Amino acid sequence: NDFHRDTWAEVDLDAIYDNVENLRRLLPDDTHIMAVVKANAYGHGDVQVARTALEAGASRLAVAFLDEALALREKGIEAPILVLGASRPADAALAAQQRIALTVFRSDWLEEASALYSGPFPIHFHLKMDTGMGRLGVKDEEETKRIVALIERHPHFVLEGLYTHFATADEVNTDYFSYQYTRFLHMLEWLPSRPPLVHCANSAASLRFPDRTFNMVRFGIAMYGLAPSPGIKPLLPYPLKEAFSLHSRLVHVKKLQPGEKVSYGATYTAQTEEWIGTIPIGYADGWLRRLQHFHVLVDGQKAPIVGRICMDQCMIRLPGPLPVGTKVTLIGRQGDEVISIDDVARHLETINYEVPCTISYRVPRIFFRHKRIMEVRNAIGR
Amino acid sequence: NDFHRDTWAEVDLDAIYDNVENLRRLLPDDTHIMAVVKANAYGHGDVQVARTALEAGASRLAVAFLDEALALREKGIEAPILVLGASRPADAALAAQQRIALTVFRSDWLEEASALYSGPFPIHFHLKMDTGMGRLGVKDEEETKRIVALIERHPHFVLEGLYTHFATADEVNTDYFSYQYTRFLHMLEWLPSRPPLVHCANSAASLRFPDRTFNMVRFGIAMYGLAPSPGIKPLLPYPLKEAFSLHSRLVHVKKLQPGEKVSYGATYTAQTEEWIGTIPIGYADGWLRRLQHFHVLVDGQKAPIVGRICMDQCMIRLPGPLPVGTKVTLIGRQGDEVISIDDVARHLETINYEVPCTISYRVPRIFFRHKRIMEVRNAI
Ligand SMILES: Cc1ncc(COP(=O)(O)O)c(CNC2CONC2=O)c1O
Ligand SMILES: Cc1ncc(COP(=O)(O)O)c(CNC2CONC2=O)c1O
Repeated sequence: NDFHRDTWAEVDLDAIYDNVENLRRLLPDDTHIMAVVKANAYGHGDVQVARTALEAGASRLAVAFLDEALALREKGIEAPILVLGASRPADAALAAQQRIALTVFRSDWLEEASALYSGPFPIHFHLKMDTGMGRLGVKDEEETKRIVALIERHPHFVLEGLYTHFATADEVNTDYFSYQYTRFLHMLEWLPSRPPLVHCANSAASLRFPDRTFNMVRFGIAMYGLAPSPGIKPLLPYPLKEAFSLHSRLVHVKKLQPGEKVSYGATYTAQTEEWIGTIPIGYADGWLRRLQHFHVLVDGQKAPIVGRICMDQCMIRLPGPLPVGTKVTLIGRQGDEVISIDDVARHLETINYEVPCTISYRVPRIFFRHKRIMEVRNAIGR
Repeated sequence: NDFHRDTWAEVDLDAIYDNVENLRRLLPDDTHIMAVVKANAYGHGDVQVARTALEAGASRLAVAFLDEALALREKGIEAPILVLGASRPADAALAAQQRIALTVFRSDWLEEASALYSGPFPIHFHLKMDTGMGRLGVKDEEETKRIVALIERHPHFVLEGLYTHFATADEVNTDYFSYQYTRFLHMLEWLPSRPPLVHCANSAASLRFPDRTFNMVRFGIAMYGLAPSPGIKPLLPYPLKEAFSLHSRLVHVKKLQPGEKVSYGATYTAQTEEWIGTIPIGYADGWLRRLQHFHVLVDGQKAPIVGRICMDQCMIRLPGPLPVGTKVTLIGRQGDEVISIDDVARHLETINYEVPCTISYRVPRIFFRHKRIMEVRNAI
């Protein structure tokens, strides 16, 4: 695959292998790892991360909605995939044919699906319980038993799993975590029998309490080498390896005289004789306008973004006359200096999860494995 | 195509057709309209918009970088395309072969392209001048002459046009605008002969000063029915139709008791007996976390997003117990109420340009033309 703009993101797949393998070491052998690659693997490349995670010890994959699961199938992934979110009852036949497990949390969904499906493939369900997140999931005993009965009555419906999700597993203070875990324990007793897969842990819960994970963990953010929250960094068992880096190159260089203005709204004004560089990356690439007072790395040094950010490019003050084509690093390391996703996140005033997800389809992803380039993936490519 | 999640964007091509045809009426027969269709047509869909604009009166298209132009070509667009940004001298042969015009602003670029390309297709260049924007462009007299000379000197290099871009055309205060307009008229004299296409205007300057747009207007944001700025709104010649809307459906409804918490960090606490709905859209869809206190529309009413926004989902406080499957409009009209992209931008503390751009590849686009569903575009 190829790309024709000097702006690209690099994804280090060795880092992803390490982050997942260290977890395989940490957890009991009887506990499986479900790698969650929703949102195109948190903006890292769905099938590439999936292939790598399965190599390091993962056995299942999790995705947010049906299309994401189907896309993984079309690219040759044969491992089990669980759709964590909602789906249409009409799509039950397609899920069953493609061996995609579904999350279920209401009986009226099942009422509706028994009526539209009748074999021959089995559909594996994972009952979702709401123990305090308030998102999706059952909350009463009458509804829990209704779902289980409806599943038991259809010969092609199978209850393969049961799970919940924590809202504060990444907080140093475990008070709410405890209420939720205890509630899950109370809620599991409402089932006539334990299905084979009971899971509740996300990255934070499984890295902090490996013995409290039952038989399957849903590993996300930590797989990419990003800490679940600033709170728990020191509580992490093994060092995490950041996998995403973002780069560009100088396409224009020029010296300004005192008084000349730069960019939209002509916000910036040079005061001495300064060198301004232009890079081909803007907000349509996920490098949002709010980052106008941030900086990038040029030739081992910090250089500020100058003026407002444009849709496809932005300007930065240079230390002096640098050659056109000089590599600029937006996220990553250049010498002794480094800009991490948490740094960008802080400036954007968000969590690290939101940063790689926002780097758009427009930006090519170059995959590295064994310290060498594996493949290039340009979404708007030929 | 089709999609398997109840979250989708709707693009009204009729709106885009009207926005272009009205300008086509407002401008002189001699003047071309170059529809700016970069960034997947500002998140509206590149081919679908390019095609609609050409039908409405545009004769040319403009893209940001080479990959966006090659993408239009591969989808059947055969109209002229100008790359507004930079490209590699080594890709000039590809641009030529695919009939893509390139922006040029540095003499060393040409010197390099010349050594690499010998023929046989001609390459049409547009000389970009920097008149106070500080982005791309030539600034001195002898750099201009060197570029012109390098082009004149090569058998397959053709200078088809030259242009500049205004930094403050959307500003009521036209003082920096007049400085740039004047600088341009002056720099045009460093050229021996005025090329066939001279352009300077973006949506703002073309709708504000249509006669001072030489013979080609680059039409962007206004094509999509969005004003360049809130200040320019009551100075525009015709009403713009908004083309983009975003929708979802309730996938869960439940009643919460007081003291019960919602979402990450448990930052929302139910105070009364509330009905809470879950919709399948989150920040990976471009519905950023910062929209946490914003109102969406459900059943003709404003309903707040309650608790933190997740990667693929978020919750809202419902007026009452509504059925699962109820349509929620995030951007658009629900009977009496409307949420415009300008409203979303206000809350995100940005400009409308950024909003449809941010809604991701994950969200399907459904197209309407002649008041009927024309096409569905699902990226994954
Ligand atoms: C049901 C479920 N399990 C596991 C995960 C993995 O979480 P981590 O990447 O922190 O290990 C998620 C992510 N869902 C997200 C993430 O952000 N918002 C969400 O709804 C999830 O929804
Ligand atoms: C060279 C060029 N011409 C015309 C346009 C159209 O602008 P309008 O949408 O206001 O009519 C743009 C968009 N450039 C933008 C828009 O936002 N940031 C940019 O760099 C452009 O870069």
